[PDB]
Amino acid sequence: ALLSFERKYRVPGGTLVGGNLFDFWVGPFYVGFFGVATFFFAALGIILIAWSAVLQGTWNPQLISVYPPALEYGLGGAPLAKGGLWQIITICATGAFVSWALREVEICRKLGIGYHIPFAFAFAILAYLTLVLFRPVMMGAWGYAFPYGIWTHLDWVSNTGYTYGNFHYNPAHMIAITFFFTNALALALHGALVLSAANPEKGKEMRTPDHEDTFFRDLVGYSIGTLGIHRLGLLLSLSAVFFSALCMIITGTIWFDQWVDWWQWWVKLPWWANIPGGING
Amino acid sequence: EYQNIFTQVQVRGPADLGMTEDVNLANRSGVGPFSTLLGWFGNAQLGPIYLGSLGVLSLFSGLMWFFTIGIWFWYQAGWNPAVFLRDLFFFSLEPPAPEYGLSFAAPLKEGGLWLIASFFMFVAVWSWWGRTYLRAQALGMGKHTAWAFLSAIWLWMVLGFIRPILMGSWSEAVPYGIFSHLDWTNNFSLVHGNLHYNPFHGLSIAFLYGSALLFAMHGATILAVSRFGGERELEQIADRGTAAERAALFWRWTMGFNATMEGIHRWAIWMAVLVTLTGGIGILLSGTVVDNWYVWGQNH
Amino acid sequence: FDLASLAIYSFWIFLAGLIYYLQTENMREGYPLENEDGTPAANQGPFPLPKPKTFILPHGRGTLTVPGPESEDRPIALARTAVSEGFPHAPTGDPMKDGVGPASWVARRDLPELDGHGHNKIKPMKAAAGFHVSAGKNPIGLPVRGCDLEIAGKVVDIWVDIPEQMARFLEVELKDGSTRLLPMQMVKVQSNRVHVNALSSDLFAGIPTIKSPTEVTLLEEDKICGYVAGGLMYAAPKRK
Ligand code: BCL
Ligand code: BCL
Ligand code: BCL
Ligand SMILES: CC[C@H]1c2cc3[nH]c4c(c3C)C(=O)[C@H](C(=O)OC)c4c3nc(cc4[nH]c(cc(n2)[C@@H]1C)c(C(C)=O)c4C)[C@@H](C)[C@@H]3CCC(=O)OC/C=C(\C)CCC[C@H](C)CCC[C@H](C)CCCC(C)C
Ligand SMILES: COC1=C(OC)C(=O)C(C/C=C(\C)CC/C=C(\C)CC/C=C(\C)CC/C=C(\C)CC/C=C(\C)CC/C=C(\C)CCC=C(C)C)=C(C)C1=O
Ligand SMILES: COC(C)(C)C(=O)C/C=C(\C)CC/C=C(\C)CC/C=C(\C)CCCC/C(C)=C/CC[C@H](C)CC/C=C(\C)CCC=C(C)C
Ligand SMILES: CCCCCCCC/C=C\CCCCCCCC(=O)OC[C@H](O)CO
Ligand SMILES: CCCCCCCCCCCC[N+](C)(C)[O-]
Ligand SMILES: CCCCCCCCCCCC[N+](C)(C)[O-]
Ligand SMILES: CCCCCCCCCCCC[N+](C)(C)[O-]
Ligand SMILES: CCCCCCCCCCCC[N+](C)(C)[O-]
Ligand SMILES: CCCCCCCCCCCC[N+](C)(C)[O-]
Ligand SMILES: CCCCCCCCCCCC[N+](C)(C)[O-]
Ligand SMILES: CCCCCCCCCCCC[N+](C)(C)[O-]
Ligand SMILES: CCCCCCCCCCCC[N+](C)(C)[O-]
Ligand SMILES: [Cl-]
Ligand SMILES: [Fe+3]
Repeated sequence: ALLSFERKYRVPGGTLVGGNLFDFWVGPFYVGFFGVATFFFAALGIILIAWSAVLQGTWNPQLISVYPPALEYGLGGAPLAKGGLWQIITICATGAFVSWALREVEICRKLGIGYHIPFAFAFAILAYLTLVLFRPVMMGAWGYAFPYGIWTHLDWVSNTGYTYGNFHYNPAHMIAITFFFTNALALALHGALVLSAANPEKGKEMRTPDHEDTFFRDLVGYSIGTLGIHRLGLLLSLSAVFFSALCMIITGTIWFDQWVDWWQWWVKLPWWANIPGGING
Repeated sequence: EYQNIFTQVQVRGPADLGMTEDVNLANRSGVGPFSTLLGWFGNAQLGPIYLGSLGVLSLFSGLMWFFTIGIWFWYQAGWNPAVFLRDLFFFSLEPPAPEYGLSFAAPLKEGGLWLIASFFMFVAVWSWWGRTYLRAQALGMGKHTAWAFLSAIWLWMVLGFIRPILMGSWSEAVPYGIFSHLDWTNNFSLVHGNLHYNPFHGLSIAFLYGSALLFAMHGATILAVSRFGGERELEQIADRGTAAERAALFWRWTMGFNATMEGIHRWAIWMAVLVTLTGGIGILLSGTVVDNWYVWGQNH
Repeated sequence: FDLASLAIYSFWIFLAGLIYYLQTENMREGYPLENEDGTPAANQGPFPLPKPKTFILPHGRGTLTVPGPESEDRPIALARTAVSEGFPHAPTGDPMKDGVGPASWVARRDLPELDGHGHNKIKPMKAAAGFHVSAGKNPIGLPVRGCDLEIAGKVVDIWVDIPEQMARFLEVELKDGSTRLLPMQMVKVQSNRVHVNALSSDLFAGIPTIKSPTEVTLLEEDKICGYVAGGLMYAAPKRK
């Protein structure tokens, strides 16, 4: 079925591979070659998860966990039950994520819009590959990657973090958190501002974008603008994910001590390092 | 091709003094200077700003809070400027010890000063909340901003006021310090058996992650259709254009459903306010109802 | 069954109602779903249509009630390519001129968007007292070059969003004396030229014209922008 206004956009063209062989829809979904690829990887990877559950002896989603190979395996292949399934599933997951992005690109072309959406999605992929590929390889073992399990993958975050004391002190970790908090702060304000203009007080006409600008100048003396706030939102969420991959690619590769010790260069500068008093004196 | 992340050609004109409506024009400053720097990314105009009794009260009250923490850090630094900059992030203004309970009789150097600062912060934030309400009201706008702000205030109230009271001790509040408040956050989880197993903490994370997901989707979507004037979302609500249709169709073809130009902003405001809404609940239950989240979690 | 369990159960119930509410709110445009022949689709989904809300538009522009009877209010020059549903509909003529596919435009009101004071939101800079170029390269005077590396005209003015103080269109003078508007988001301002990769020099004259030299309506903006964006797909043969 179509939206009332949708038919005029359902023209042929825009594909990158296969010409018009996969240029069609299944209900609302556009297929395309990479839609077929996406389905192939996703189905294969889900079958392996189901198989890993059998080897594990449970069909409870809260308990299923596919672990990577043991550290002793280094970067080599492992038997299916001993990490091989994690390896193949990781290949399938990567395939699905990448195919999904190239599918979005084909949809951008058919609709004549910009490629901003798949470009932003590539940052989320980069963060995933940082944790399962780039960081394990640089550390020399697939076992450093995280397990595929609802709760076990949270234990991994905790074990990994506490290996370096309080991960809060990771300075890249602070920057990423600042962007995550600021992003949610900005999303709340942006959603609230449009709704407050489009849904004014009772007995009032719809507000204009000038009212939006005036409201924020009245509030904090500056309005970024209707275009700038969407630029800002894009930048805040991507920078957050960027510094996330950054704060992890350096952990265990160029930094091995507790992250609090990274702050000693400031404290122990030979000039004020010995001045008595304060916290460190 | 051009990606519309930065303006190519800035244009400048007479400053925009803004809509009037029922705003008291006596409390609006003059216009500030234009910023070519900000013009590459957004608007270059700074000011004017509205400054009523609440703004003055909030600002003054907020500076007292800032000054109170300050003189304490100078006192911990022994009044030495070098030690001040050296240990700036290590200084901390802690609440009263558990022995004082909920008493305001703690001496200044054992939580008394933390209570004074907390009072100034309390007035600054709530008077600022009334500001976000009256500013929308003076312009005849809805109060969505004030209600979204309440969600952030909710968590802030739980951390330093509501939960400590329910625990019966100001010592359960958070300290004023860069590193000290990070340490507080770490100890809070360890004491309550791992917050990863607090389901309201997990929900909070889902909405935090979901806020970055949604704003990246929405920001990228609007830029992708800015070639059709898609950022003029209010007029796209009143008179749907091709920008809104292409945006909706991209997502429908991608993930099977879509939003409207107005409806996407209800997704956004709720995705964001649920971060601190569930977070405040999770913290409020820690120690009052549940002592160990991991253990509590195994029984469910 | 402690208070924590009761809370997390209550929240999941609350969240399900919120999702139901959010999804219905996002069904105020484009619904009910149609078959490819225009008739209502039998399977409309598990979410019902929302009840109408009313916006009162400023400046005496009327009221909008959504949801309401939908209509394209324009011919669509497409034809089915398959008996079954889910396949492309092929253009029957010139898609750029017929405004289909990436060249689509919506039948918006033939009126200009207004600012908070009731004045035209978008204006040519020559008619915008006080406005000027404050940073970057001034494109006025520069030659405009198409994807075929031929020159189509020269920039003669900039149409600015006055409330937002932003450039939105370049007014380009064609070889024949007339002018056209080019979306600012589809041009590349370079040191010595403006490059438009979406169109070839001989497709600029096909850009829809505006009926007033000092204002542009919402309908005209959609036709202009759709035509330019449509060039990325339908003007590809002449792209060097
Ligand atoms: C005890 C634990 C430690 C700690 C240890 C760690 C460790 C260890 C790590 C982090 C990382 C992060 N931490 Mg920390 N961290 C702690 C405390 C905090 C606090 C806090 C208030 O205390 C905060 C706010 C944060 C914040 C954050 C972020 C900066 C970051 C997670 C986001 C990210 O990378 O996304 C990136 C996004 C993704 C990976 C998602 C990618 C999705 C892919 C592309 C697609 C999926 C498709 C899906 C399968 C399909 C489903 C289809 C169905 C139809 C639905 N940490 C404490 C001190 N933190 C992580 C990080 O930086 O990672 C890079 C990380 O590994
Ligand atoms: C980002 C840094 C850390 C990390 C740290 C944390 C922490 C800390 C928490 C989670 C939580 C979650 N994480 Mg994790 N997580 C990481 C990597 C991942 C990846 C991945 C492929 O990279 C995935 C798919 C997930 C998935 C999930 C969900 C089970 C859950 C809520 C996320 C959410 O809503 O996000 C925002 C996304 C949306 C709002 C969109 C909807 C996405 C849905 C929910 C995805 C469902 C995936 C499904 C369960 C698995 C695939 C099914 C296949 C058919 C097999 N995590 C890395 C290693 N994650 C939280 C939780 O409650 O865990 C139990 C939690 O507390
Ligand atoms: C050792 C660390 C513990 C842990 C302990 C805690 C604790 C303790 C808390 C959190 C909280 C949060 N944690 Mg945790 N957390 C851990 C691991 C993680 C991981 C991870 C990758 O593993 C992630 C992603 C998170 C993520 C999160 C967030 C979802 C949540 C904070 C919400 C928020 O927006 O706060 C930022 C927003 C605020 C603090 C609101 C403040 C609003 C006020 C009104 C603003 C005041 C303004 C003031 C005047 C400043 C003026 C400055 C001006 C610019 C002038 N945690 C581990 C297990 N986490 C909180 C929560 O809700 O938990 C459920 C919380 O209290
Ligand atoms: C980069 C900024 C943020 C962002 C952006 C972003 N994400 C995106 C996009 C963008 C712009 C899309 O365009 C795309 C989309 O379509 O969204 C609706 C997407 C998307 N982001 C998603 C999820 C997601 N994004 C996240 C994060 C972020 N996304 C960042 C914070 C997170 C987390 C944890 O924070 C998650 C969970 C999806 C909903 C969607 C991509 C869907 C996709 O790729 O579909 C193809 C894949 C399948 C259909 C199934 C694959 C199955 C696998 C083969 C097996 C499972 C493997 C997996 C490793 C199991 C492990 C799970 C355990 C951890 C429990
Ligand atoms: C202003 O402009 C905007 C819009 O229009 C006006 C929008 O509409 C949206 C979209 C946003 C929403 C609708 C909000 C809700 C979404 C959220 C919270 C994200 C989270 C979403 C989910 C959890 C759902 C994700 C679902 C999927 C990825 C689909 C599952 C995948 C499937 C079924 C496989 C794909 C199918 C195929 C390839 C076809 C089958 C193939 C075969 C070979 C058989 C945005 C951002 C926007 O700015
Ligand atoms: C030269 O420098 C000078 C001295 C001028 C300075 O000014 C330097 C100053 C600084 C560098 C200040 C630096 C500031 C910080 C490090 C602050 C850091 C703050 C945080 C990390 C956040 C902590 C906030 C959390 C808490 C505990 C909030 C309390 C809020 C409560 C809801 C209020 C509680 C109210 C109480 C107890 C009673 C008051 C009265 C009522 C009726 C409620
Ligand atoms: C002059 C001093 C500089 C400013 C003072 C610092 C306070 C702002 C900090 C964080 C929030 C970020 C602001 C972005 C939120 C804007 C919401 C929005 O939608 O604005 C669009 C536009 O303004 C409507 O026309
Ligand atoms: C489709 C692109 C795949 C490249 C990225 C895949 C990363 C996962 C690596 C797993 C290692 C598996 N193996 C067999 C090489 O040992
Ligand atoms: C590693 C993930 C791979 C998929 C990323 C998709 C990126 C799309 C960007 C297309 C670039 C088009 N261009 C030049 C007009 O910006
Ligand atoms: C604490 C959560 C607050 C909910 C956030 C969403 C607000 C929706 C209510 C709209 C306000 C209506 N009105 C008439 C006051 O403008
Ligand atoms: C308004 C958008 C709603 C998004 C809902 C996302 C649900 C994520 C589920 C996280 C799992 C939470 N829990 C209780 C198992 O810890
Ligand atoms: C809980 C997240 C998973 C659900 C995501 C949405 C499912 C697909 C959307 C429905 C469109 C397909 N349909 C129903 C018309 O056949
Ligand atoms: C025993 C009940 C404990 C609270 C359970 C949570 C359900 C209510 C959550 C939504 C709060 C209402 N609000 C303000 C968002 O509209
Ligand atoms: C099916 C049970 C659902 C119970 C909870 C329903 C929550 C409704 C959400 C309200 C949405 C915003 N509203 C209507 C207050 O403006
Ligand atoms: C947090 C996940 C969001 C769940 C979204 C579920 C609603 C999807 C609606 C599908 C039906 C829409 N349709 C096909 C009738 O247009
Ligand atoms: Cl005020
Ligand atoms: Fe928006």
